[PDB]
This record gives sequence, C-alpha cells and structure tokens, in this order.
Amino acid sequence: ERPPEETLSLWKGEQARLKARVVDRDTEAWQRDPSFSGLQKVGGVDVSFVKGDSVRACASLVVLSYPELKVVYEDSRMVGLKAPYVSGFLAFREVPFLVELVQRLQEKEPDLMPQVVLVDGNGVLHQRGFGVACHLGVLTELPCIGVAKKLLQVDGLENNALHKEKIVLLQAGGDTFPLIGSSGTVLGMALRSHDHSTKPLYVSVGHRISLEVAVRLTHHCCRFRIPEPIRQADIRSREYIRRTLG
Amino acid sequence: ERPPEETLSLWKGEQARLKARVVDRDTEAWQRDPSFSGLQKVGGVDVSFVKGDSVRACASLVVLSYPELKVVYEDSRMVGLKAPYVSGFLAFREVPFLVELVQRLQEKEPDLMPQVVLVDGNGVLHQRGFGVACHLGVLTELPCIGVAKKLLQVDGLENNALHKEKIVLLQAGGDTFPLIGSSGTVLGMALRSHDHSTKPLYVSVGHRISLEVAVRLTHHCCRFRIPEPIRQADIRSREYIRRTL
Ligand SMILES: [Mn+2]
Ligand SMILES: [Mn+2]
Ligand SMILES: [Mn+2]
Ligand SMILES: [Mn+2]
Ligand SMILES: [Mn+2]
Ligand SMILES: [Mn+2]
Ligand SMILES: [Mn+2]
Ligand SMILES: [Mn+2]
Repeated sequence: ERPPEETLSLWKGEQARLKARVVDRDTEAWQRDPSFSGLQKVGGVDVSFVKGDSVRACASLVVLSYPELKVVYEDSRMVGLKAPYVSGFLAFREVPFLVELVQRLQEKEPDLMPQVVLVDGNGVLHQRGFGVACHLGVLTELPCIGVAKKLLQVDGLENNALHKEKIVLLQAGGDTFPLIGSSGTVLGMALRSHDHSTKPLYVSVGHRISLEVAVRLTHHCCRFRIPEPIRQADIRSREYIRRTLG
Repeated sequence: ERPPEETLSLWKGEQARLKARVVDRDTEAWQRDPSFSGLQKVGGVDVSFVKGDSVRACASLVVLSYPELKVVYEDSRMVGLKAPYVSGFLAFREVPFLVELVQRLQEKEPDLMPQVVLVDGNGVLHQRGFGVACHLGVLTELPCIGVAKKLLQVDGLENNALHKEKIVLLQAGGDTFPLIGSSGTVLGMALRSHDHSTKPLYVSVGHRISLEVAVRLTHHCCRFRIPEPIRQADIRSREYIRRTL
C-alpha cells in the first residue's frame, strides 16, 4: 500500500519547509508558571480504525479542564481516511482531519479552544525533525506536545539493552531521561508517567512549548500511563466506532 | 430468554435421572498412581459465543499430551444454540455439542480419545448436585473434572468476607481449601492454580474421579491460571469466531 518514492520525496520537501515555522520555546505565560496557573483547557486528538476498513476511521478531539482533567468538549466523527501509514509520514494520514476538528471547535464553541494540544505521536523526535505534533501545531498555530508510546529509532536512538536499563532506573512518576541523538541534540524525553507503570512515554516538542515544560505538563495530565487528553480521545473514538458498526 | 417452567421441570427431571449414574471415586489405574503414570491424554472442552448472536456459537474439543501439555488434537465447529443460559442448567445449553465432538473424535482419531476431560464449569458443586461436568461425564462415560472460575453460591457457600480471607491464605500454586456444604459435606476445593495468580479455581468431581485426584491433576495442567486444556479450547474457539466474524 506504500506510496511511490516520488510521492514520499514530495512529502519530505513539505516537511522541511514547514519545519522553519516550528517554535521550540515557551510563548505562553502559563508555561513559565511553577503550577501552570492560567492553563484552563488542554486538548487531545486521536484517530481510531475499524479492523476490516482501509477507508473508514474515527477522528476525535477532546478538551479537558485543567487541573481536574474533566471532559468539557468532545467531537468524534467518521472520516474517509485515505493515505496509508508510513513511518515518518504520519501527518499526511491523520493531520488534515485533525485540523478540520479544530476548525469545527472554533466555529461551534470558540471559548473552549485548547491552550495546548497533546498529540498521539512524536513532535521533533522524528526522522526529519518534524513529526505529526509539529505538523498539527504549525497548521493550527496551537501549542502542541508530541507523546509517543514507543521509541522512534532515529538519529542513533535505539531500544537496545542500555536503553532498557535506563527505563528500569525510572522509579516513580515524573522520573525522566533525555533522548540524545548522535547529532548532539536533545530530541525528547523518556518519561515514567505514573507510579504503577514501567513502560515510558516518549515526549517531544510539537510547537510553541519548551521540552521541559512539555514533560512536566504531560506528567500532570496522567491519571494513567496514557495522558488523559489522548486517552479520552482514544477511548471515545473507539467507542464511537463500536456504536456504529460493532 | 428464560424457558417456561415445564421446560425447567423436564430439565430438573433429566438431571435427577442421570445423577444416578455418577461415579465419584477413582476407577482408572493412572488415578491411584503417585505421579499419574499411565495418563497420556487430557481433554478440554469449551464453547465461545458472538456478542450479537443468540443462535451461533463455536464449540471446541482439544486433547493435550500429558505431562507435556501439547495439543495433539483440535476440533472447533460452529453450532446452532437451542437453549439460553440459565444458571444450574448450563449442560442443556452446551453439552449436546460437546457430546457430538467426542463422537466425532471417536470416528476420526479414536486412539486420541482423552483419558479424562476438564470441563469449564462445575461438577457436583451444583444446585442439584449434577452440573455440566457430571452431565458430560455420564453422557460420554469419560472421567470428567469440573473447573469453575467463580464460586457457585449453593448449599450455604458464599463469596463473603470469610471466604475471601481464605483466598488470601492461599500463598502458592497448589494451595487449597475445602468448600463445605451446610450438611458438612465437601462439594469441591478452592485451588490456587499458579504462583503468579491470586484468583482461585473452584474444582469439583464430574465423573469417575475423586476430588483429591481432580485437584492435583488440575494443578498439574496449569501453565497459567486456567488449566491448559480448557485454556486451549477457549483460545481456539474464540479465534474461530473472531476470524469468521
Ligand atoms: Mn487554572
Ligand atoms: Mn493514535
Ligand atoms: Mn490502539
Ligand atoms: Mn489510539
Ligand atoms: Mn507421554
Ligand atoms: Mn465456557
Ligand atoms: Mn469469556
Ligand atoms: Mn471460554
């Protein structure tokens, strides 16, 4: 199902041009506050699928109050997902539909626009430094955080024995270790998201946030391993699929 | 979905009629052997269901070598449900299909006939002392063991505070405590089947086996919490449904 190389080459070019717009520092007052005072609304996006369907998916956007993490907005919608999944090109599959949900939120409940969006996928921890979380952030201009559930093995990062030893060393929720690429760059952080979970999240900057702020906020959104905004978008979009054929 | 009383009466009557044929002692030479020397084939049966379907189910019979617990025979087939689930009458929902699978095995691989069958459900630990594991045992005349994953609250048995304290007292795989009826009789055993599980199994005699033999064999079949013959029939019958729906 993989697109031809000329197509991937065009997509690489687009990623490299948009990357110039990524802001990888704090631009919002709440981000420099020790307790995120001023942060009121946190967004989460995800896309679920039907096992049989190569065409149909369900895209969900949720907004949660902060710090209580209660759902104040949900839009789950069937969409005609086209492009296949190709590692490093996730945005070309999911991000056009996620942009449409943000625009629907602006049109329907503009006062509930999230101040930051947690994205199910990497940001700058990416083959070309421009993952789905950056891509969504640049297209919507919202602050975004990339949260991935396994390690993207790029710029020398490997899920080898040493990497797994560092995971064992993470002992409680909040513990972290930096992901340092062969380039000298800190690409992201491995984060132990709560006390009763050993498999880390991999957190990276999407847009308009610093890495250390992205980690700390992500930690604060974790009732469970998956940060509550992504988890609710994940749960609600699968439930929606289940309600309509299943 | 509940059947009329006349159907239930006929079912109670059928259970009381077959109960007279239950043999609750060891009748097989391997059963008195300290290591079950001579036991070579252990059977397992289960039926899986479709969430939407009131009609379609998938019944599975597996036979495993002993002591290696490798599957040497599998028969999984889709069937037409004829009766709904009513507690205390499980056999009238599932056991006609299991009997047919046993007869198909006799026709196809008679040398792989199991020497004992582990059944997903109670034996004599039952509202009328004749549960699905006895019912299968009498209809096929094979030795059967009842293995249930929850406690059937009958004859004064309750999943109360005292009961849950005794479960805490089970510390390792093989630990057990007896399930005593109000009459003082031992209906079955609670068994901790695995070191790395806390939730016990409830083991009772089906047919042609004693309780202590049934408990010890059940333990020896447990690679995980669920004894490997029932576990394999469960996995394979669910896989069949999943692939066809
Ligand atoms: Mn606040
Ligand atoms: Mn996702
Ligand atoms: Mn999933
Ligand atoms: Mn998901
Ligand atoms: Mn052998
Ligand atoms: Mn069953
Ligand atoms: Mn089940
Ligand atoms: Mn089952």
